[PDB]
Amino acid sequence: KRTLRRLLQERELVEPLTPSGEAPNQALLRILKETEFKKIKVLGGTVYKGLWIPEGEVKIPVAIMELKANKEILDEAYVMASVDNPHVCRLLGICLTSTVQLITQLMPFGCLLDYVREHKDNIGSQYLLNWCVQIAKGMNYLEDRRLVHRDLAARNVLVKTPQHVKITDFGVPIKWMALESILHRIYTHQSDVWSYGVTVWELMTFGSKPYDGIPASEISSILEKGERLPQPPICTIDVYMIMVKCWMIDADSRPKFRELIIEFSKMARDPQRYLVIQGDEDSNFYRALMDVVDADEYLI
Amino acid sequence: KRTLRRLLQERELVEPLTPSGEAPNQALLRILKETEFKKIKVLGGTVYKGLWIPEGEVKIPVAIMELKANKEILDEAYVMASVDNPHVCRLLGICLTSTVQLITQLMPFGCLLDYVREHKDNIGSQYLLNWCVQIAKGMNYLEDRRLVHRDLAARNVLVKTPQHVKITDFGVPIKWMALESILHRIYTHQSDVWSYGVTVWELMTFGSKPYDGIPASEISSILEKGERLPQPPICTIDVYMIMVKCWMIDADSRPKFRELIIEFSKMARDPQRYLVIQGDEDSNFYRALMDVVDADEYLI
Repeated sequence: KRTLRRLLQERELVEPLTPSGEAPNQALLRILKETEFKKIKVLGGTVYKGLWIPEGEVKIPVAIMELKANKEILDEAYVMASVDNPHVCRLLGICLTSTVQLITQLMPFGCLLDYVREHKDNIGSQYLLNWCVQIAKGMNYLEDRRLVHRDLAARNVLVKTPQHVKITDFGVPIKWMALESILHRIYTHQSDVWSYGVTVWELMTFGSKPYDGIPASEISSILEKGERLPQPPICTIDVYMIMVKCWMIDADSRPKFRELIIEFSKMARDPQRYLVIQGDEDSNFYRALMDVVDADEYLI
Repeated sequence: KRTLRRLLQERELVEPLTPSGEAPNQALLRILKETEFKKIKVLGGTVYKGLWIPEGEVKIPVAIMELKANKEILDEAYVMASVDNPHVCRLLGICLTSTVQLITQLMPFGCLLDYVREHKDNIGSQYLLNWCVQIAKGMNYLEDRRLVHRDLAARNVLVKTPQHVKITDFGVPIKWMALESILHRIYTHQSDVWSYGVTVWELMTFGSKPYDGIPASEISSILEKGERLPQPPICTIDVYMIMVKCWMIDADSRPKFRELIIEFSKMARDPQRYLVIQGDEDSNFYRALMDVVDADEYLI
């Protein structure tokens, strides 16, 4: 049967087996034909707001990134398709035209920042607190996959429905950056916590601009002298205390996303105790385009 | 609409509501830039006497506590900002420099102990008795929030104006301690009453030192054999009787702050009957620095 000599020969035919027991990545990469989607507005190669429209079957909010250095575009695609979290946006598909194109989902109700500005007077404490939980949960999932977002902000969270938000794909914003990021270009999950802190502030102020009319060049110094974004009028000191902690100069002084989840959860369990909003007791983007069906809800 | 299945799903999006009806803590935590205040003298990480000086708008007496173990500094800040009483000092703000800094108010006329020494011959019974009411009222407020001061003393009361005093922030003094505190390190509101008793004595003696030149090591025994601080010459036995009661060995024998308020109130209503002072019928600290405007009076 199998002599030692024959066994060597087949080493040329069968690679030696060394099972890692690592989990197979079964993420789906859908290829989409160009005709199936239309571009409507330009958002930024370049990025278009557009709809995806499968032949026969529904119009789906998509962002289309049209950008050789194709190892780059395909590798980004790989990680973008791989994320599976209810609060993180997933790659829809790609289009392999001469200029390869990335298709990511956009939510029917737009970016959260626009949403709080429009719905300023009609947003109760429950909605705000639960959004923070969800944002932490998405960031925490990213921590677990060892992905640093590097640009978490209210404009980068999208409204799937009023009670569901998702962090939009990562593809320099001084006023959201950690001090170490500004000074030494260091980016870590703890630098992301600082950014989460700022974004929470944006929500609580209903879309105020951070550090308004202060030059970017000055932000670094203001931070070192210990000024931080001010307490929002609706925020009990309990809530505000969490924001502040996220802006400690020492990255390890800041809380972790797993901690933040627990903290904001407890608050969402009793929202009127932690946020005081007077009278507490669709959107412009939604009316722009508009079926206008979100991708998650269309597929799987 | 909302099936039971959908309702479960959203439990992942909306935390279950369980309203406590507890009062939201709306205390303000102000962040201050380092440039805005200067340190002048060292009082004690370390503590500096200094002024706070807002850009544009006033120079405010502040103590600056410059002290990782930042969960500690921030938690103390939380409770310090939360107190709202006319006779208890409140946190001014913090500064989030790499070494986090606490800023608490200091009164324009300094500590009460220095005040009675300087103004020894010009302090009538009215002033002394009303100060005691105010000290009880502050301690009583602390009782209500379930905060044990642990170091109430004349040096720890500050003169806002001659008719207004405030207990300075809590941030071992054997000669002011209760017997149980010395023996077993037990601290309670009733241990604070003993300390109030001693501090009242300091005022009535115009700043005499308690147990003078007796070793601390001996104080415990002297107490058990039933010696206590002597009757001050200006004190009727009525006043002195209250001090003595505060030094009962059994903590529950001692009066309560709510009782003390009533008692000293009655005396302040007729001061010449309870304190005999002959001729009854600014400061050094105030002249040190020196607008020199107290914080309460600057803000809200």
